[PDB]
Amino acid sequence: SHVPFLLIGGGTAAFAAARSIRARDPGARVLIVSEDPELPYMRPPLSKELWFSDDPNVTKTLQFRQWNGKERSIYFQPPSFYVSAQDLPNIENGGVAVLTGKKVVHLDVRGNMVKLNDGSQITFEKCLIATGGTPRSLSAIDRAGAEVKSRTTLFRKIGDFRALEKISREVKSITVIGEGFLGSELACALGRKSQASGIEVIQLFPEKGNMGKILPQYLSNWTMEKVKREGVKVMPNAIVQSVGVSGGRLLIKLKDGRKVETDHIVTAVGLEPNVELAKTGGLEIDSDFGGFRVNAELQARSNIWVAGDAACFYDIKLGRRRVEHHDHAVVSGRLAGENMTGAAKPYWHQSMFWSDLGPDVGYEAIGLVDSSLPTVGVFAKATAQDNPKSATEQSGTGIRDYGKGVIFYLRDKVVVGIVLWNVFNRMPIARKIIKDGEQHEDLNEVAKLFNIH
Ligand SMILES: Cc1cc2nc3c(=O)[nH]c(=O)nc-3n(C[C@H](O)[C@H](O)[C@H](O)COP(=O)(O)OP(=O)(O)OC[C@H]3O[C@@H](n4cnc5c(N)ncnc54)[C@H](O)[C@@H]3O)c2cc1C
Repeated sequence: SHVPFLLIGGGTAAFAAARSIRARDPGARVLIVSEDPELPYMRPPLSKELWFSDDPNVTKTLQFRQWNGKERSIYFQPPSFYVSAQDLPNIENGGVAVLTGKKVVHLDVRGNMVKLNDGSQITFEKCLIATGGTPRSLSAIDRAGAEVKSRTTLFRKIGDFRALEKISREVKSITVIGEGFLGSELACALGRKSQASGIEVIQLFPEKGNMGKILPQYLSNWTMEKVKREGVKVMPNAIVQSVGVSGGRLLIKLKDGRKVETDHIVTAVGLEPNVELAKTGGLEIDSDFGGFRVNAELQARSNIWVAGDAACFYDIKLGRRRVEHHDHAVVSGRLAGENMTGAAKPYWHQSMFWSDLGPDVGYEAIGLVDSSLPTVGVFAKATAQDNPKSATEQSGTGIRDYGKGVIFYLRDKVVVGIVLWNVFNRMPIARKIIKDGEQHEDLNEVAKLFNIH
């Protein structure tokens, strides 16, 4: 068979593309192809809102409670929206179908055709690659035995949540490895769970403080203290020597002489993009940043675009980049869909990131953020509406004595990245400040733009 629009991967970016195509051309035939057996679902609530629900059948519905009491589904759309695969070419002025449980194992660029794992062959006219990425495993655990790995989770797709949620009510001690935002989002999840279950939740990492690769020492620490406060044993400066089983329990040997005894391990340590198809089709990978190299219009070659986590693209303001955001998967995927219908537009939009550690703490981020860069923070006492619960009350979604502040990351006294600590709805102002990029003289005056005095 054949289809005029072929989206590889069933992701957040892959969906955003199909919506944007069918908006510009209301009769288009679109076929997503998913390795995953499940239909397009957003990822963020897997580590946050789905733990803070009181329905014990949430595991089955996947209907979450936002911080404002509202309900929502993890699935982007119901299965009524989508049409069937077999009847897509035939159904007249038809919609958008998806082919679950099938992996695209070869790309023939000059043939405008792909092969699937089962031997199938689909030709196409326009094609998107939106494969996302594979979770990294810890080199300590790679070396360890077979018995050791059977108690080690990675976190990404739903099954990983269902797995760990069951494990949560079964054992006494669970250890989270990684200082990243996901690592911490998960620690605070088990933390609230621990207030009733009385289990042991440990977060350990080689870094000095929580999110210490991005946040400056003052806030990185404050956050370490805030995560502790939520019922967690935080262990900074932990370099894992070796891991093994002994006496029905895992034992983590640290390089600094300490030893940890626990029942289960979750590894939250970054993302390896799925550039597996780059060989067979002969497309270019970026050796620095990783992923598929594409231009400012997200194009790899004639008839092939790439978006989401998997896309190393060219921002003209900031330079060549690659980002693993949700907002990015959405906006990039949407643009790529416009270009597949001829719009030939550049990626002028600046993607944004957010995180929530309970409904009492929240971070917003845009641009180039890094602890290594020189940093200026401006802080002030937080008020009643400065928290993610109170902000969700207002719009109520998934982002369409100091308590709050702003952090400028800079290079030549001109701002190139921004982090916001419990300051909400002021993202459009941060976007303006990066795009403009002037020689700001007093960053105290710039902070007044985020209501910081
Ligand atoms: C727990 C969690 C929490 C997160 N929280 C936040 C947050 O708070 N804020 C934020 O901005 N971002 C967050 N993210 C990031 C966001 O979910 C990702 O950036 C988003 O999933 C990217 O969309 P994507 O389509 O590019 O990748 P994905 O959504 O991973 O989609 C890729 C899909 O394509 C499939 N695929 C891959 N290769 C093939 C192939 N060869 N053939 C067929 N199918 C294939 C994969 O199986 C996968 O299902 C979070 C992610 C996770 C996992």
